[PDB]
Amino acid sequence: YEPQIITTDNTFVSGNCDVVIGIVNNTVYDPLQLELDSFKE
Amino acid sequence: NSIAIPTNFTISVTTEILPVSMTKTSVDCTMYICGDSTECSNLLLQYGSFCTQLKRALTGIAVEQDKNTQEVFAQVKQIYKTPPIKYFGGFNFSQILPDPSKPSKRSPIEDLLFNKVTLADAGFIKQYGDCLGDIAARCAQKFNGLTVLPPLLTDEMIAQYTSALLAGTITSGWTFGAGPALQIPFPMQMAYRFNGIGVTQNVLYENQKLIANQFNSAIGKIQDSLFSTPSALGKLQDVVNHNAQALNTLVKQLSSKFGAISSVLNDILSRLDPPEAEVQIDRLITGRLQSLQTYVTQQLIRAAEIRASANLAATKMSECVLGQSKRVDFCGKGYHLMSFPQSAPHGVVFLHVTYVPAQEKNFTTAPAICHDGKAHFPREGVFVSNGTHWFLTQRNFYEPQIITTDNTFVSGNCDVVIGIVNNTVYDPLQLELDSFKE
Amino acid sequence: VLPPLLTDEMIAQYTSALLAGTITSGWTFGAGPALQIPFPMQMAYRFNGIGVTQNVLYENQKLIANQFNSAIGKIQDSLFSTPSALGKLQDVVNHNAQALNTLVKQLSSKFGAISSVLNDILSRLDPPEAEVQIDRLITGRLQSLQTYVTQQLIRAAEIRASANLAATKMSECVLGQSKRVDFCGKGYHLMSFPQSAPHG
Amino acid sequence: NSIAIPTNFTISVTTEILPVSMTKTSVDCTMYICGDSTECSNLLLQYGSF
Amino acid sequence: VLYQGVNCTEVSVAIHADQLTPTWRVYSTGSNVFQTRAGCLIGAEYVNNSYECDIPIGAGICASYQTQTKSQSIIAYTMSLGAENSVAYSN
Ligand SMILES: *[C@@H]1O[C@H](CO)[C@@H](O[C@@H]2O[C@H](CO)[C@@H](O[C@@H]3O[C@H](CO)[C@@H](O)[C@H](O)[C@@H]3O)[C@H](O)[C@H]2NC(C)=O)[C@H](O)[C@H]1NC(C)=O
Ligand SMILES: *[C@@H]1O[C@H](CO)[C@@H](O[C@@H]2O[C@H](CO)[C@@H](O[C@@H]3O[C@H](CO)[C@@H](O)[C@H](O)[C@@H]3O)[C@H](O)[C@H]2NC(C)=O)[C@H](O)[C@H]1NC(C)=O
Ligand SMILES: *[C@@H]1O[C@H](CO)[C@@H](O[C@@H]2O[C@H](CO)[C@@H](O)[C@H](O)[C@H]2NC(C)=O)[C@H](O)[C@H]1NC(C)=O
Ligand SMILES: *[C@@H]1O[C@H](CO)[C@@H](O[C@@H]2O[C@H](CO)[C@@H](O)[C@H](O)[C@H]2NC(C)=O)[C@H](O)[C@H]1NC(C)=O
Ligand SMILES: *[C@@H]1O[C@H](CO)[C@@H](O[C@@H]2O[C@H](CO)[C@@H](O)[C@H](O)[C@H]2NC(C)=O)[C@H](O)[C@H]1NC(C)=O
Ligand SMILES: *[C@@H]1O[C@H](CO)[C@@H](O)[C@H](O)[C@H]1NC(C)=O
Ligand SMILES: *[C@@H]1O[C@H](CO)[C@@H](O)[C@H](O)[C@H]1NC(C)=O
Ligand SMILES: *[C@@H]1O[C@H](CO)[C@@H](O)[C@H](O)[C@H]1NC(C)=O
Ligand SMILES: *[C@@H]1O[C@H](CO)[C@@H](O)[C@H](O)[C@H]1NC(C)=O
Ligand SMILES: *[C@@H]1O[C@H](CO)[C@@H](O)[C@H](O)[C@H]1NC(C)=O
Repeated sequence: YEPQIITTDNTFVSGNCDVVIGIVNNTVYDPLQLELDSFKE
Repeated sequence: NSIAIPTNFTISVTTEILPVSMTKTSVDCTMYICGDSTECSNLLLQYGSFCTQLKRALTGIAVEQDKNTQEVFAQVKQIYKTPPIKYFGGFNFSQILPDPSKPSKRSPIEDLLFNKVTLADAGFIKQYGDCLGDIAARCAQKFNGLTVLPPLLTDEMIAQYTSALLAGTITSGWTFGAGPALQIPFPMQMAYRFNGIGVTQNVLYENQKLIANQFNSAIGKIQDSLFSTPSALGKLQDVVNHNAQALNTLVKQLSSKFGAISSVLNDILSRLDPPEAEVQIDRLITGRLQSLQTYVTQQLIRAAEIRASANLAATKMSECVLGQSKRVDFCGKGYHLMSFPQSAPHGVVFLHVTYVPAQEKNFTTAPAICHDGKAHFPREGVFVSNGTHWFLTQRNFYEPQIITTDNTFVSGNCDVVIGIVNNTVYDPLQLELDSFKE
Repeated sequence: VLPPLLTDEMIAQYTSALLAGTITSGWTFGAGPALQIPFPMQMAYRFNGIGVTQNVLYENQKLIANQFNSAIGKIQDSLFSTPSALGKLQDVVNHNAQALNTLVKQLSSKFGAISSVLNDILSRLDPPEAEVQIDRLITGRLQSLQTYVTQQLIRAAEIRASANLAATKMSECVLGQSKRVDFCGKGYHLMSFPQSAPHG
Repeated sequence: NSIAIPTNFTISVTTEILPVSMTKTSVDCTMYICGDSTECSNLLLQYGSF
Repeated sequence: VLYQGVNCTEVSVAIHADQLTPTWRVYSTGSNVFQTRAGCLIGAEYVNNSYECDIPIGAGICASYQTQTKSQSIIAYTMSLGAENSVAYSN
């Protein structure tokens, strides 16, 4: 057991939120999107 | 440049049958050679420790068979139970799990396996029977000194080990086999087994109903295949028949004369005075000694064969049922996903669940893509072309993806790779960072 | 002596089929339909399987091919030059010949009888004495047959174990890639090729 | 703090030789013990199923 | 002592008639005679409690030497296979 933040570097994307049985709603944090926002402002 | 890649798959269940144990025999030396005859027994004593050697050999065999059964089935430290819901993602295990409604608490498949095999000995107390039969019908019927010992583990107690093992693997996968049993949802155990054979988890989750239906159909096919084919359980019937034949031969040898006037010891003692009777008895003793040594030698050789088979069965249980094995053809034909044991008389039957590619299509491939003067190689998978565009796919399942800098790695220029082709290798950060300002 | 059920041509056909499957499709034909893959890409997979990236193979592909051709030539020269390499199979033949020759030689043994020839026993002795001498020869010959069969059963068990090991090697070395150290030869396993041999 | 890493490699081919089968034999028990002898065969019958 | 292949009734009758070839006898009272699948076991008290197998007898029946009630004796029992552990499986 070693919990980490769920990000787009830890997971991969295939398909939409329908076919998977038991999918749950949670935020996946993009590393770049946060960084890009810091680059802007 | 052509590579064929599966576009579909079938979940297949196959059956492997292995002997684990052989009937545990016991031979009564005095009764066989010198049945109820003091003079013959006294002559028999002049050959020394021969019986004692036979007794040790047969005791060692009986113990070895109990050892083989214990090693094969008693590999779990706790008896695991299944949940009362019996819902595992839509997978139907009613044909492999114990049926609570019938005596012995065996699975549908186990009762079929037990009904198919005919047991000639079925050791238990038989003295109560005595006569009133049409004929005695045996394999000595005890009377000539040859008996069969019961196993230490009963058929119900083997079924309990099988149930514990099935409950363990179904509810915790391979975790309990290497320490404590950790519960996991079944689709997540199978998804990890899929990862084990090189196919991603999303393939299983997207097609979960298809996979469950293929599994359930394959199990039904196993039940029908075993029911329909009377010779499916060949190896176990052969073991039973060989032990029955060895005992039938050993008893029938008692009717031979081996050079004596008569095969009946009491006739020799009745007709002749001691000094001649001793010679006729010595001839019969020699013949019986040869028959007993032949019988024991064959039982020891067969015991060694059974030991090797039992060791293989225990090895398969550990690597196929309590784990996942990457050894080809070890756990059935195809890529191994999981296995389920079933009890059978004198042995074990394994149901091996494998992933088999189906409906392949041939695409054009290339070792690498040259972009800005650099050779891009896959991190995982292979490159394919549908004739107009290049994609990255998995080796075991067609799934086209855009070739990007997050999926490939770069090493060296494009001049060194013999089969390299020209295609655009996208870079997600650059398009957005170029998108970010301009 | 009974012939084998599968003739040498049939064994050669199985070996050829296994080589064609392995070369054209690698490990694929042992677990689904055979799927063609370019050989250098099959090797790239195998290299990744042993922890070596695909670019090592591709940058040095001609070095690897030359080392392969040299090693195969060395195998042919090694087997030709050293007759003892195949001793494991030659012993199987030689032991069998010895066992059969021994059993025949046992017919000349007297086992305590005045003569080894049944016709001599019957010609010179009255039935009673001839019966005693013949019964003795029968006992000696039965003992020789029991010894021969017991030895054949023990060797059969040894051959069975060897055949089971060979079957495991075919499935794991030829029809796949093994991670068992020194199972499929010394070094990290890349691939194997079967060849038929008499009795093995 | 010292680690050795290969800078080159060799592709090696080795040979493993395994027996698969033995010569299949068959024995005529009566002919071997009592070849072309009626009297011997008649005594051989007293040894039963051997 | 385990008498293989026979009924306990037959053994008790042979004992009362003094027809058995061994000249020794095992002291026998009620509760000390237990019918097994292997044969008739005389000289061990059968109990309901299962335990790990120590001295195997056969057909699931094992025996051991243990302190009972308040007094050590040989007992016979049905073999225990292990502790029960129900896995908390959930979706
Ligand atoms: C898991 O699979 C088993 C079969 O492998 C399912 O049991 C089957 O259930 C159906 C419907 O309840 C049974 O059909 C009915 O059978 C009776 C027999 O008398 C018949 O009269 C009815 O008209 C109907 O045909 C089927 O026989 C039965 N099979 C067995 C072997 O029990 C079980 O329901 C499945 N469970 C889940 C959760 O999917
Ligand atoms: C890694 O090792 C291999 C050998 O296992 C190196 O390749 C070998 O390099 C030598 C020297 O360049 C070659 O020797 C030369 O061969 C030619 C053949 O005509 C001969 O005329 C020369 O006189 C000399 O003997 C050798 O053949 C070659 N082997 C192969 C199979 O190509 C390789 O360069 C090494 N790599 C590194 C990075 O050290
Ligand atoms: C996860 O979030 C999505 C929305 O992004 C949810 O989908 C909505 O669910 C409500 C339920 O009342 C519907 O009325 C909406 O029409 C749905 N919208 C869409 C776009 O599908 C989804 O239900 C959420 N899942 C969970 C488990 O909370
Ligand atoms: C090869 O794949 C590409 C992309 O998957 C195909 O092109 C797409 O075709 C769909 C219609 O099926 C269009 O909606 C997309 O806009 C197309 N994308 C591009 C980038 O062209 C292409 O047709 C496929 N070719 C073959 C022979 O299968
Ligand atoms: C991939 O593209 C490069 C250019 O980006 C090609 O390189 C050119 O090849 C032609 C001959 O085909 C030469 O005349 C040019 O001088 C080359 N230019 C450079 C910059 O290398 C390369 O040949 C292409 N490869 C394929 C397989 O089409
Ligand atoms: C695909 O396989 C079939 C097999 O008959 C072959 O005829 C066809 O040419 C192949 N196509 C490609 C592109 O390799
Ligand atoms: C794969 O085969 C199954 C067989 O039932 C079928 O239902 C499914 O649609 C097939 N999928 C594809 C992508 O061909
Ligand atoms: C012993 O004999 C009785 C006679 O009624 C019988 O009921 C019982 O089943 C027998 N036991 C065995 C083990 O045969
Ligand atoms: C075992 O338990 C059953 C329960 O009904 C009982 O009848 C039986 O007498 C018990 N045996 C012993 C030896 O206590
Ligand atoms: C699991 O899902 C099934 C869906 O039919 C449901 O019936 C069952 O009660 C669920 N179990 C748990 C523990 O949530």
